[PDB]
Amino acid sequence: EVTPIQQLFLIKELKPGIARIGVIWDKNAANRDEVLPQLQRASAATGIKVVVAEVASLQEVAPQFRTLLRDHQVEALWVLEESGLLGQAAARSFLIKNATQAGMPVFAPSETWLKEGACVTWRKDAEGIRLVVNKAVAEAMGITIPAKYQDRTAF
Repeated sequence: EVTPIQQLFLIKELKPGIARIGVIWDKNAANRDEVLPQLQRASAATGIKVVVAEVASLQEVAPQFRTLLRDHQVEALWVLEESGLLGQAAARSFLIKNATQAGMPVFAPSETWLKEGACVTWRKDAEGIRLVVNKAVAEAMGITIPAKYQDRTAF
């Protein structure tokens, strides 16, 4: 239940100084009109440049991901939902493997991504936002969890 702007603010905290982030967006996902304007707005708000590469089928995943790196020099991969294409194991594992090889952490929509090598996900409860972290990947990627969340954070 964590909004895009809240997510990108957490990313800013986990990765201070981050300038550019890449998003792989499933063109056929619901709430595309809700979400993509929100991305433009989260970007404005955090000062992190958000570059969206949209994908419509599995065969576009590899070349769209490569464009984020080739043309935009993003420092992380941000995935916002997984209702269609991005729920496919092939897409998920391609993205995590290649983000990792390129040295970039993956901020993911569910814990399933963390078990495969993504770095951080999130959920909301009544007390607020909880970070979920893949400790091993975070450590290797130089991601330090700030003390204020350390209590909240599930590993």
